[PDB]
Amino acid sequence: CDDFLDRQVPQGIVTGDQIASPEYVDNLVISAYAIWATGDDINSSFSLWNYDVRSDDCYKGGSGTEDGGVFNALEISKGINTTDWNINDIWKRLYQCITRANTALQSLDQMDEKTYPLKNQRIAEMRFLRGHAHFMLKQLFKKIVIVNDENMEPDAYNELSNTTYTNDEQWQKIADDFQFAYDNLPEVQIEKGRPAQAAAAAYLAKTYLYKAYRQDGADNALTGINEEDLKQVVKYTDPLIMAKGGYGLETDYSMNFLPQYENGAESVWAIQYSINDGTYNGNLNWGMGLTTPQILGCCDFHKPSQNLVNAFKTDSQGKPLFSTYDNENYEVATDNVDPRLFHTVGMPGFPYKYNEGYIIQKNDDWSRSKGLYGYYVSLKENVDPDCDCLKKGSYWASSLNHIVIRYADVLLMRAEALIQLNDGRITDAISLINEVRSRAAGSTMLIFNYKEDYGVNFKVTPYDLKAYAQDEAMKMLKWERRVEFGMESSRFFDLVRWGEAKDVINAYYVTEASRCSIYKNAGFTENKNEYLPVPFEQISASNGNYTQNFGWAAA
Amino acid sequence: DLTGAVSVVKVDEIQKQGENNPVKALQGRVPGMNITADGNPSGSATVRIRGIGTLNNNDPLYIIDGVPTKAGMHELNGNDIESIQVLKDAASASIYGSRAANGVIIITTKQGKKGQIKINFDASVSASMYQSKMNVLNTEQYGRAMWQAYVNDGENPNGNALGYAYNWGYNADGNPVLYGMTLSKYLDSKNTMPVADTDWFDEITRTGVIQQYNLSVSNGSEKGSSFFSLGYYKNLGVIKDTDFDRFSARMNSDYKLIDDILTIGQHFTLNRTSEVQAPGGIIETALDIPSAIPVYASDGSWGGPVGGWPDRRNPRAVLEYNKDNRYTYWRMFGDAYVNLTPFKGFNLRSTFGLDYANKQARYFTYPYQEGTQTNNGKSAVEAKQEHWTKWMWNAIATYQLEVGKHRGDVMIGMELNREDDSHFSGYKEDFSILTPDYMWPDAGSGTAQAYGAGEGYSLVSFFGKMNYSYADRYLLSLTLRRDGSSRFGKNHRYATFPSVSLGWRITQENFMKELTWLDDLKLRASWGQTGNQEISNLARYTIYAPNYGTTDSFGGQSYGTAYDITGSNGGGVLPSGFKRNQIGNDNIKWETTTQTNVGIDFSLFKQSLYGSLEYYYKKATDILTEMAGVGVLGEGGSRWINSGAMKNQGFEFNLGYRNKTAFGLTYDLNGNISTYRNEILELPETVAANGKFGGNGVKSVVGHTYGAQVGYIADGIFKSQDEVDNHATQEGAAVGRIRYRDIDHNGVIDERDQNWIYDPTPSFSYGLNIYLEYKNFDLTMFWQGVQGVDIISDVKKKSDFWSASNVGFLNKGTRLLNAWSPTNPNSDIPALTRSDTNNEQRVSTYFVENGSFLKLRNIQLGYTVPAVISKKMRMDRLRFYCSAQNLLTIKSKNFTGEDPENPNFSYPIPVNITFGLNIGF
Amino acid sequence: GKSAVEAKQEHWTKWMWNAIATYQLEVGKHRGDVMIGMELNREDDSHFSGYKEDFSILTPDYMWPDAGSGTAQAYGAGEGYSLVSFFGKMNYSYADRYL
Amino acid sequence: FSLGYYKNLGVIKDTDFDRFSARMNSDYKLIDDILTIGQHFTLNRTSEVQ
Ligand SMILES: OC[C@H]1O[C@@](CO)(OC[C@H]2O[C@@](CO)(OC[C@H]3O[C@@](CO)(OC[C@H]4O[C@@](CO[C@]5(CO)O[C@H](CO)[C@@H](O)[C@@H]5O)(OC[C@H]5O[C@@](CO)(OC[C@H]6O[C@](O)(CO)[C@@H](O)[C@@H]6O)[C@@H](O)[C@@H]5O)[C@@H](O)[C@@H]4O)[C@@H](O)[C@@H]3O)[C@@H](O)[C@@H]2O)[C@@H](O)[C@@H]1O
Ligand SMILES: OC[C@H]1O[C@@](CO)(OC[C@@]2(OC[C@H]3O[C@@](CO)(OC[C@H]4O[C@](O)(CO)[C@@H](O)[C@@H]4O)[C@@H](O)[C@@H]3O)O[C@H](CO)[C@@H](O)[C@@H]2O)[C@@H](O)[C@@H]1O
Ligand SMILES: CCCCCCCCOCCOCCOCCOCCO
Ligand SMILES: [Cl-]
Ligand SMILES: [Mg+2]
Ligand SMILES: [Mg+2]
Repeated sequence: CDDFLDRQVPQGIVTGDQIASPEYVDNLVISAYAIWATGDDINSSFSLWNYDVRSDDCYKGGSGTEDGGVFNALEISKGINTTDWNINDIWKRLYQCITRANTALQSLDQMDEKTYPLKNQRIAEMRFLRGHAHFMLKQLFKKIVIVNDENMEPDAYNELSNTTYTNDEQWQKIADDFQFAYDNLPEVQIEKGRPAQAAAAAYLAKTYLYKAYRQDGADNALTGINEEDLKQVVKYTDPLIMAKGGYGLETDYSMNFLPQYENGAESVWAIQYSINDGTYNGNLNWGMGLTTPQILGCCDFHKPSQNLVNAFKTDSQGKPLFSTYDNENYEVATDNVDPRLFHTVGMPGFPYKYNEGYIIQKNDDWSRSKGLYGYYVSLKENVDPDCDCLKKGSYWASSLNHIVIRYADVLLMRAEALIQLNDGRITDAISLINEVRSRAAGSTMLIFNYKEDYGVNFKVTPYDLKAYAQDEAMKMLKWERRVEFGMESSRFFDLVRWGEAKDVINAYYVTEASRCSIYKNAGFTENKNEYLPVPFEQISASNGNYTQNFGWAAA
Repeated sequence: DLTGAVSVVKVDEIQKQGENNPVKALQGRVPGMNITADGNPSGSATVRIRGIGTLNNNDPLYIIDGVPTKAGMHELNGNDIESIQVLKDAASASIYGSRAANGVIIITTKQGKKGQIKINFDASVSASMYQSKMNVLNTEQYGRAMWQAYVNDGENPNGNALGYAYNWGYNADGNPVLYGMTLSKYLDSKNTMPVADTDWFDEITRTGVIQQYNLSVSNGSEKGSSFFSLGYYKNLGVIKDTDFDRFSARMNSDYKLIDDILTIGQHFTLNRTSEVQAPGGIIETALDIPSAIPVYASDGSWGGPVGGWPDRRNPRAVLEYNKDNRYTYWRMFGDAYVNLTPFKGFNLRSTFGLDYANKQARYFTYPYQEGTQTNNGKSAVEAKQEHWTKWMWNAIATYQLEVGKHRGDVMIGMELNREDDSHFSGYKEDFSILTPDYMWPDAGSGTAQAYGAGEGYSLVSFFGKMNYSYADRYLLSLTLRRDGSSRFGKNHRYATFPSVSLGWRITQENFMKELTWLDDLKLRASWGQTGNQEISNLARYTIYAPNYGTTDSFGGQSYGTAYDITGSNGGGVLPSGFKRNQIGNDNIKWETTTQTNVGIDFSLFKQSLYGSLEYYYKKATDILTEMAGVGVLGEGGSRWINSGAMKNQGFEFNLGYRNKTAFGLTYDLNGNISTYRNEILELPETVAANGKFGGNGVKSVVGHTYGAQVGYIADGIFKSQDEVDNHATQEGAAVGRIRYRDIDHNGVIDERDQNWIYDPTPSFSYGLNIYLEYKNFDLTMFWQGVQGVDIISDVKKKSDFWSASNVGFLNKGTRLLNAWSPTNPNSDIPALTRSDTNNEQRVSTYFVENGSFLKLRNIQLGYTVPAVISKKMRMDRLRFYCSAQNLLTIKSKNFTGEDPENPNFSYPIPVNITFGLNIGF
Repeated sequence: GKSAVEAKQEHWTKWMWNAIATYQLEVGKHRGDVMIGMELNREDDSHFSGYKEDFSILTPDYMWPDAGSGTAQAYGAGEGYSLVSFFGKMNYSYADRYL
Repeated sequence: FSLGYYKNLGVIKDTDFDRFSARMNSDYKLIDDILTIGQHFTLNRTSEVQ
């Protein structure tokens, strides 16, 4: 009657009430980091590479245009449906990362600081994570739901909206999270996966840098460049804050992308992939599992564009060929080139991740597209085939860390906000660009003998420190961001910050049709394609509380 | 029940299909009971009674000798079944248990008749043959379609970096024409993989062999009775390296002591089955892999794709690598009971049931390497164990009386149920010798994992049932239960389910006695409710799990809680934590299914024309739904809610004519037919946008049939540039491509132009059993039809397009050899392209087809040696026979595939041809 | 602070098969049983177990292998034997006094 | 047909044993007691903490 129907109880789980206990508070904290390693898959890498195929840096790759059709649609800007499974997917996954942050915060809020002295640094950690996801959702969808009430009941989520806040104050609610993190994180993290205070500053800065190019109108065009926001990017990339944490540029560019050199001075905050670690096949970067070349059987995604290749060409003084670069293919024998090309793009006749025993060819053995998507391979996320760090599960993946903020990003973001605040500090921003440009010109360890063996002519030089116009300085920063962050899945995100997407990409569609035939029918529709549509199922479940982005029909 | 909707199955028909699973031999025999099954050698099957009951679990409930069990039937010896009645309405179903909401099936096994001692040896052998096999390009045909695809798009077909070279030109009109075609001898430069014309379905199929033996023996004394059977099944399925078998023993017995007032009895069956199952997706892999890929590679390795050839595994090799993944399954099933009758009409009875199975298996991971299809060099083994232990206990008090013309049964009783499950497994990697003899966990040199967990539930039940008959012409019946389940909190533990049935034996009233031509007519109506509690044992709770992440994923998304917080890159245990799997719900209660039913039995022309009609309205309310979370709620936001409702109404008709003839031919027909509608009434907001039960996550299935689907309307093909420029704006539209309808008339073809295009519900289904006896010979046929059903074909994606697939260069159906072109303008098949520009992969009417069918399920022909000959060898009965199951299939001209009952990738349904015999002393 | 669990399983499956032929006679005072026959035996054993370390809640309800956060081990192996046997036995009694 | 139960809490604390038992035996004499079929079978579940 009664004792009989209570005896059996849940086996092998912690129940809802129990989870709040302090003995589990640090379990929840770790779990909220884990999901950045264990929550993405081959079509939703929290590096967001699958979506930077929209950029002029690269093509989606694969077997053909149907190998992830929804991402070809994204690549050519045509036949995107708000009902598409990827768009829903990434929306859903990123809000899942948010859950683990908030669940930990719900536990951490109730803790007593007298008896848990790190209470506020843990809380900061989680709020850093929460800002990470909201930031990326903001880049992806513009009109997002702000989920930052860790004590909110399940039912109250039903009455949320992606317009509770204006666009600018959506951006600010992200900034608030990374701000508290700055105020509270320690200067140094002996456990390197935990963000240090400089990381919180850098992401704080990045959030205001995206907030400052405002779109306060109803569509997506620029409505003016705010300089209270820009002045924050300066405040929070102050080199004095960065030195308190010991960050700086590695003496050679390639270190940011090499297993032996994880957690270096430039790695401001990275996702700590690992191997031999108790999990089925390892906490490898499965999200890049598609982008290994055919030398490993599969799958040849994330291939760089000839556009990006030619961008590393330099004139006879070691400066970008600003106007002419894409009018003739890079030719090894006769062109001056930036060393960063050989750290970004593996090209036929050249070594795959610095290994003379694997020379790339226009073959069955390297590319999968019979030429459709070209013959270039993405170098940054791949690793030496011999590497201890490389294992095959269902795909090939490594333990190479994904760095979310390289310290080069911090210098070039400072450079930017100075140049935009025309206020006399431009010759400083130029001197920041030369920090990166000079570092890059000397990054020829591991490719030192490419002159004699393959014939390449490395030539890169800093800009002379003159009093540059703001228009001319911008295009020099932009050009440094092209070569410095190629294939790191923020190129297209940059163009939508700059309001330049339709112009630069629709242009790319015609210049590159010649090389990659998929762009034949491609067309970017401005005030529409700068942001993915909010997912249809998401709007439809909201019962009118969610609002679709501009340019998309009432479905 | 004489008052409820009860289909009574003629068990003697069952053994004529040679089926292992008896439930599979009722396919089509009962109106309202749709039984589905692929051709796998278990004979496992799915039963749905009266539409689609609910949104969790629609499986029925068996009561075998008074013991409830919800699953198996292919695990027990079908051959020692005496009686089977199917109770379809709620009045008759409900008294049998708290798990009755999807109908109940009462099975009683054979006892021993009194003063009789019989024995029965039935035996059989069968060959099993692949029939409806899919037509799939061969190596030459592959090269023709490829040239067509290249040429249509206007690319140089000699640019196929496979082995083909083409001699082609232009005809007089200017359209392209292929003259000759040469193929390289090796698919790779290094000549490790020869070119073949492999027929892969022929390669992975075989002629199956079925065996069947059964002995049974019984004895009947005034004081007791006893029964004993032994049985064996063995079936090598038509897919190579898949097989099933079963050993069976059953002992039943009873004892009458004192004055037949203390009675003890026992039923018990013991079974050991074992199987190797077909891998996930071999049919699709066989469809997918090109003819040019050889079975064996130059060196005698397994053959595989190389060079430009697609990313598809060798299907023969898969089956071979999976041949030792055999499970062994021991199930013990039975009960013991005491019955006391302390005076006339009064009975006390208590039954203890036991249902206990355990399943053991090693699953082996061998290293593979078919061309570029590789496994690195991974080898592993997983030793897996599972136990399911269910027991049942009840006590029953019943009274009977007969007052002149009054009759009356009463019964009150109580029932307890409890299941406790456990399962665990040890996993080890890296073996030096790669055989099942070596590959035990003790002998691995690599990483280990351990898995497992338990769970369970309990049920309490209090019930009473009251039968009343007045003058053997008016019948009333009353059922009442209160039903608790451990799966709910105290505040909602129990629920109360009444039932009412009425019966009116028309003919036994005097004013009908003026009709010599109708022997019985009985109108019956019933109303009643049944609870449903069939949900996750953890349904109530908020679930956090440690999920360190020890478990195979696919492309990541393990969702584990371990993380290298330190940045060491691992080498040792990482810190971990917990992740939410489920949000709880304090106030889940019983789901309720309410059924109203009316029907009429009848018997005409002196018992020769018999049958019954049935009409029912069946509604499920407060439906227990695993409800997704709103997106922003995030990880494990789902919860079980009572939120949803669904109807099923329909008609069911049995009609059997029997009579002999004055030249020695008995003929006995009894057929049946039924139809139903199903409607989802309400549904949580997030399940409606979900698509989980319907319209593809674009429209809400509320108000449509369970599993109805929404899509684009395909309106033929653009046959002329004219027709594109005059159509709505349609991205990717061109000559040769599918024209999709502009439903909203907005001048653009976009995601809004979709509509209800698919309904899984037939107009009606029907079955028919013809039986003839003539000169010691006998002939049976059983026909089954389903009329008016939509199917969705995913083969059509592979048969009618060169690029309606994620991956270029897969093998394709044989229909696209007929694709539209200028050359060939009389075609429905879209012109061959190399890119799905037009996204003709979108759900659309193009894939909905008429899946109606009539099938000769069975035909059996027997000779029974006449008594005088056989009795003299001391044999009451000696009979030889021979039969064939699923011999013939009639289907729509508009169905483009092979089996309309199995249109895609399920285990093929073979044609069986059987010989066998019956000996009985 | 070690916590672990080991889920262990073992099966022992033995079966026997024989056929037996026997004759009896009673000649006045002679008696006599004869019997010849054959017997087959076979045992097949298996055993395996999954071992997991480190649990947050220390009760048998929690301590299942799925819920450990530490190192795992897997164990197990099989073995067996078979026997064949041919036999006969002859009884004789003379006058119920000599056997 | 028999059913049986044992249960014994040993004198050392936290050690116990129990057994559930069923047995069915039966035989059948057919033709002229010249064809005979029979069966013996026992089913047992024990459990112990040692
Ligand atoms: O129509 C959209 C529809 O699809 C769903 C469900 O599939 O997608 C959402 C969801 O799917 C995943 C993973 O399940 O991604 C699928 C998606 O990823 C893409 C790029 O977007 O890339 C896949 C690549 O992987 C390969 C690798 O295959 C490998 C190589 O190691 O070879 C064997 C044999 O294929 C595999 O076991 C190996 O992993 O393809 C995997 C992919 O291919 C499919 C096609 O059906 O499986 C092939 C299998 O089918 C068989 O014919 C029968 O079982 C067998 O031959 C074989 O096992 C698909 O099921 C697998 O996912 C390589 O081919 C590709 O280059 C796309 O190609 C692919 O569509 C998640 O990431 C994503 O979130 C739905 O939700 C949605 O409505
Ligand atoms: O507690 C386990 C839980 O899992 C299920 C399915 O979710 O079964 C587990 C498992 O068995 C499936 C195979 O075993 C056979 C052999 O008889 O059937 C077992 C019973 O399971 C049913 O499917 C439930 O109705 C029923 O058909 C059988 O009585 C085969 O027929 C099945 O193919 O499924 C896994 C494979 O997917 C395998 O590892 C497990 O053994 C539930 O049945 C069960 O409650
Ligand atoms: C002829 C078959 C009759 C079976 C009923 C008599 C029982 C014989 O052994 C079965 C024992 O199983 C009883 C249920 O298991 C009890 C376990 O509960 C305690 C641990 O959870
Ligand atoms: Cl709870
Ligand atoms: Mg690492
Ligand atoms: Mg329209």
